[PDB]
Amino acid sequence: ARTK
Amino acid sequence: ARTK
Amino acid sequence: TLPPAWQPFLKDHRISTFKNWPFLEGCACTPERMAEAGFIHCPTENEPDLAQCFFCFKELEGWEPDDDPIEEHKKHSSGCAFLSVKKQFEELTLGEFLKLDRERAKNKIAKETNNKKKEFEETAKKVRRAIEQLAAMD
Amino acid sequence: TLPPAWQPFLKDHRISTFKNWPFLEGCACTPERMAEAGFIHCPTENEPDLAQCFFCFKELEGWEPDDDPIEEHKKHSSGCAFLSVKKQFEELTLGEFLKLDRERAKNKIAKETNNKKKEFEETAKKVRRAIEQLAAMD
Ligand SMILES: [Zn+2]
Ligand SMILES: [Zn+2]
Repeated sequence: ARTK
Repeated sequence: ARTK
Repeated sequence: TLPPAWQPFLKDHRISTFKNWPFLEGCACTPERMAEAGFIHCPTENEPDLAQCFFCFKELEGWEPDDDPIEEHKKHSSGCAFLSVKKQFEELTLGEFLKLDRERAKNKIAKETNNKKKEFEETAKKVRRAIEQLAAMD
Repeated sequence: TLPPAWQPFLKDHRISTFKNWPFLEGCACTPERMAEAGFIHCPTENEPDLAQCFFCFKELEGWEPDDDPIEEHKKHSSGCAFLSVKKQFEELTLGEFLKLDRERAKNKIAKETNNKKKEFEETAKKVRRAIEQLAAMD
């Protein structure tokens, strides 16, 4: 996952 | 003290 | 602010109830000691020194200066779980706090049940007395 | 019922947010694992797998099946105090719970501060760009  |  | 229904578990909230308590420094039953033992001040015109355990709801009055609040609480309500609490509030676990709160709730039901029984019996005695007089008639 | 603002500390409340989460059994990032790691499901049309840490408010998206939620949380928000909580909720002391809740509140302020800064900078760039064009004119 990655930062929004 | 005593019970009310 | 902690939820208003949980405030009575805080000793400082309990101490605050003793606005006009007559036994101060020099006495065993000072507001600090009364609050330590679990009491809230619930005065009436009839009973100005009336105090109630926040946890088992035992109501005691007729305090003398040499009365030790813990000892009085133990004598009059030996089964109160609050008396077995050795930790400070902040040291209680959540699980422990929740269990204490369920036990307090059972205690409040028990107190109401008790007051309802007492009220009913007051009435039943008067009724029984009246009918006893009629039965005594030819 | 515990006070609604404290519900997010309960793993089962967190699990309940994942109504339409697409990664189920067979994946690393199942709802149980996501909730264990501190995430709530906050979907949008734009981002249906958007998840937020209830405690540090880090927002993560673009989840793959092999993503370990704990590892992702650590990678993206290494300072989140929730990650250092080894006890279960019920085992926390009241003092510990209150401290965690103050730290969560500081985190929420920090997140809002951060979003406000980002919004302002978006505007400042556009403004700066415009004035740069004017300065470039004779
Ligand atoms: Zn008691
Ligand atoms: Zn976090």
